[PDB]
Amino acid sequence: PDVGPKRGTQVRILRPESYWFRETGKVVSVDQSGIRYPVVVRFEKVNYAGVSTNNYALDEVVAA
Amino acid sequence: KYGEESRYFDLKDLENTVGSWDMYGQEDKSRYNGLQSEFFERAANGLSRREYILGLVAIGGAGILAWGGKGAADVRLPTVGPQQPAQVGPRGRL
Amino acid sequence: MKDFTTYLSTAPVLTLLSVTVVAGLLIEINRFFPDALIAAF
Amino acid sequence: MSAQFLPSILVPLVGLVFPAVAMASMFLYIEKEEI
Amino acid sequence: MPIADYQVFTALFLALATGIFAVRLGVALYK
Amino acid sequence: SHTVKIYDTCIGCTQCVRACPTDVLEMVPWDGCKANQIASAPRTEDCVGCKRCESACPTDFLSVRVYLGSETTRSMGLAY
Amino acid sequence: DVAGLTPCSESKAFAKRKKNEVKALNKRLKNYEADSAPALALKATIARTEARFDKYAKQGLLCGTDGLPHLIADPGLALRYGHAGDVFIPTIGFIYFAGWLGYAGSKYLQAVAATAKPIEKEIIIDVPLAWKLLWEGFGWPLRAFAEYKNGSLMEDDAKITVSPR
Amino acid sequence: AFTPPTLQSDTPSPIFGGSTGGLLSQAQVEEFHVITWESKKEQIFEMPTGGAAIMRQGPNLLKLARKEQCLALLTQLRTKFKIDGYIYRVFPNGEVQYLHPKDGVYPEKVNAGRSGDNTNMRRIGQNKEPVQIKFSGKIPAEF
Amino acid sequence: KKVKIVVDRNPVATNFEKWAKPGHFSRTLSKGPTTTTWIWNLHADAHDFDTQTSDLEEISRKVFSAHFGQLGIIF
Ligand code: CLA
Ligand code: CLA
Ligand code: CLA
Ligand SMILES: CCCCCCCCCCCCCCCC(=O)OC[C@H](CO[C@@H]1O[C@H](CS(=O)(=O)O)[C@@H](O)[C@H](O)[C@H]1O)OC(=O)CCCCCCCCCCCCCCC
Ligand SMILES: CC1=C(/C=C/C(C)=C/C=C/C(C)=C/C=C/C=C(C)/C=C/C=C(C)/C=C/C2=C(C)C(=O)CCC2(C)C)C(C)(C)CCC1
Ligand code: SF4
Ligand code: SF4
Repeated sequence: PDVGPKRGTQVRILRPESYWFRETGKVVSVDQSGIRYPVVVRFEKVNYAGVSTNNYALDEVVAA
Repeated sequence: KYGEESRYFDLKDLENTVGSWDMYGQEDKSRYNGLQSEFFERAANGLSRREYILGLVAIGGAGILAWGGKGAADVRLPTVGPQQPAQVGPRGRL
Repeated sequence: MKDFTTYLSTAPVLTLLSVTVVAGLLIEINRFFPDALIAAF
Repeated sequence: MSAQFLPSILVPLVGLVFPAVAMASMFLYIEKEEI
Repeated sequence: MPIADYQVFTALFLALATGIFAVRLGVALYK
Repeated sequence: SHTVKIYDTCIGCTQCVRACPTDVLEMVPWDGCKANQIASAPRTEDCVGCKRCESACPTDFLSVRVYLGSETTRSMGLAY
Repeated sequence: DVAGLTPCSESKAFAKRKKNEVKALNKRLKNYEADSAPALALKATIARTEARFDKYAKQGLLCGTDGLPHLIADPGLALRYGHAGDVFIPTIGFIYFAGWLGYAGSKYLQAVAATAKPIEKEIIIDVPLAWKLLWEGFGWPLRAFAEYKNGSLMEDDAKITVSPR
Repeated sequence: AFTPPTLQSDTPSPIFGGSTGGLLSQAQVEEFHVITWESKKEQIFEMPTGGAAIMRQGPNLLKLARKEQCLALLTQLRTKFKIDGYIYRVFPNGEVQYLHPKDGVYPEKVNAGRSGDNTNMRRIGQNKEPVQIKFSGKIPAEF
Repeated sequence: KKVKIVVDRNPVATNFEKWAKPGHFSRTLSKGPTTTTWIWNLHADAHDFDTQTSDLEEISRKVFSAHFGQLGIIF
């Protein structure tokens, strides 16, 4: 069916690179194609560049 | 450059399109008198080599040492002159 | 009236009013109880 | 001090001759194209 | 008994030899 | 001559290419992002190091990185 | 006497200092009338100076060789020699008021953090809520201890962002 | 089907009174750049070296020092007059090398047929540790 | 042509609606104070009328009123 968490699900970032490491965000959409980072996650905490959305892989996010 | 109009670029004359001009240079071999020119080129005969011209500069270095060991004393420099009395200091020192 | 009270609730207005109130209270404490070097109870 | 003439020769040598020689040599060496 | 002129000359010569050893070490370090 | 690198985190927004003042980056076909394009630095010899490309990258962390290295007459922006 | 200090009551330097200050004030007062404004102001200053010196000597403060009061900042040493009001009691008073303000701010921040638009609540403070939380902050020691023993006063280290080492 | 367009030396230059911010002695011993564009009308534009010039109606050629100056002028032409230009690099010996529109297509547009030079297939934090490449004239980004 | 007194009637309404909305003059200060930089930007561009609007008439009117306010402060 669909890979990754469903849209609107709280997830925790596992990428130490990310400004939101260990922080929770909302899954906006998940691409259903052979994409390296298909999980789109929106945050309420803007980063140093003023961005509040990012792309992560299926193994870089944890539900709840 | 072929600047006959508004063209300031020319691959066949790239030398003129980069501003490579003498501006003030002028070739002319008729000026210095032959008798005076010979005297100077003769005086500076072998002094045209790096080692030989540096030797002339080495003479200046010897003059510097000569001044310290003789020239400074002949001009009555204060450092090479004598000293008069002295002081004691703040407390009972010297 | 609501907008005026909202403006009075802004960070700069509230900061200046709070600092003024604290400074006034301290000034009056020192005016009535001056030279309080130690806590003599 | 013994040999009062020594400072009058060593001071200019270390402050005038040696620095000029060292600077000239360093300048000629740091721009050699092939050392 | 202040040091004589010959002592200063000997010290300067020994310093010259030491400087030669130092320049040799510097050349070896450059290589 | 600086070192410019592009990572798979790129989303092919082409902002870094438009922000380059010396034409060092370009977009080439790819298949790792929805845009189906990746950034590349074929002319790193003309890179000056302004890091304008990094200021335009929206990915976190940056998908394009510039490492300043040996300075040349072009990387130093010298006109004389 | 604690560390070679003499009580200000029996300190000769303390009395000399008071005498000199009053003398300077009277010297300045001599150049005015008896009921003029500057004369009244100088007399008030003289009275305040005398009251201050008398209070310092009566409060039991310790004076050094220079004749100025010295404070004892050490529990036990200040408690057994009657100097707890120098640093001990002021320490308790500060800690209490500082914790009150800090707890009120913490509660306000946590309460507005749950709102849909917290940044606006931070730049545009909610006066009624801030007033209520400021009043509630007076019981900050009890609340803080309860939250600590409850485990809700801390955030899990695994939930706080950290640098990539 | 694209080939680098040759540089025509018969292209007139824009009307300019001259300035002190032009080419220096570097262009005579190192290199310089040339930007050629086509304008539909004679209009005033700002030069990267200071001042204002007037581009003629037709082909225009301008020689500058650095490539950044040519690219800045091209950006001004594209965002102000909607004019496309070509940049070339000229050496003192007489060699002309095409530049910016390398494959006729602007770099911001994918052309499918370019070189994917300098494109790592890892993340920024997946590079080798600096201690693992010690005593090697390379940075962790080149592995 | 012909120097005369040309004026526009009631261009701006007098109320406190914008007083409760800091950063209303700037378009870039509309996303709210996400970071503390917004607070500094609010004061660094308060009098930069050239950025708040692209119309020279509004800028001139703002300058005139600011001059009147400055005169009142000096008084
Ligand atoms: C590092 C130690 C040291 C230092 C800081 C100095 C400093 C000084 N010396 Mg001296 N000297 C030294 C060692 C030192 N000396 C030793 C070991 C000897 C025994 C041979 C002497 C014998 C000596 C004499 C006879 C005289 C001085 C004099 C002087 C003064 C003028 C310098 C000069 O022109 O003389 C030249 C100094 C020399 C020819 C010998 C010094 C050689 C030293 C060891 C070189 C050390 C280099 C250092 C380790 C490397 C640093 C790198 C640097 C070169 C960039 C000056 C204050 C003159 C003076 O008294 O002034 C009034 C003087 O006439 N020195
Ligand atoms: C809710 C307010 C609040 C609280 C609870 C804390 C709590 C803390 N702060 Mg912090 N701080 C604050 C505000 C606050 N801060 C503000 C506004 C600033 C900007 C000036 C800072 C700047 C700051 C720095 C640089 C540091 C701390 C540090 C710390 C920690 C050690 C205690 C300390 O040193 O405090 C120090 C307090 C200050 C330096 C300034 C306090 C600012 C005011 C006085 C308090 C806030 C008033 C608040 C707005 C009242 C609102 C009332 C409400 C009803 C609306 C501690 C957990 C230190 C730390 O990390 O320790 C490990 C540290 O390095 N703080
Ligand atoms: C008639 C005089 C005048 C006027 C009308 C202006 C008007 C303007 N200036 Mg300008 N300027 C002036 C004089 C003037 N300036 C002078 C004399 C200088 C030399 C210092 C400058 C240097 C200057 C610079 C560098 C800049 C401007 C800018 C601007 C524009 C935005 C101003 C703004 O909103 O920033 C905000 C205003 C403030 C934040 C006010 C802060 C006041 C200062 C920082 C505090 C000083 C302390 C004060 C002396 C009291 C000390 C006590 C304290 C302890 C409480 C604006 C159109 C800016 C611009 O972008 O232009 C478009 C710009 O960057 N001005
Ligand atoms: C009022 C007037 C005052 C007058 C003062 C005196 C003026 C005299 C002027 C003379 C200028 C100096 C001589 C010429 C310069 C020269 O050849 O450069 C020398 C070479 C030139 O480079 C290059 O080095 C090359 C070697 S390679 O390329 O590295 O192989 C080689 O081709 C050649 O050496 C050279 O081209 O440069 C060097 O390598 C020198 C580097 C170090 C210089 C300081 C040495 C340390 C102090 C000296 C030792 C003290 C005593 C030790 C024992 C106690
Ligand atoms: C014979 C003799 C005479 C000549 C005397 C002469 C001519 C004397 C000259 C003495 C001198 C000139 C002594 C110089 C000594 C210099 C020394 C001791 C320098 C030591 C430097 C050291 C130890 C460190 C070097 C360093 C190292 C090693 C590095 O690797 C980096 C650089 C640096 C840090 C500097 C005359 C005719 C008068 C009379 C007749 C007899
Ligand atoms: S650092 Fe500057 S010149 Fe280099 S690639 Fe990035 S934007 Fe282009
Ligand atoms: S700016 Fe970043 S995301 Fe956009 S094309 Fe360049 S490298 Fe890719």
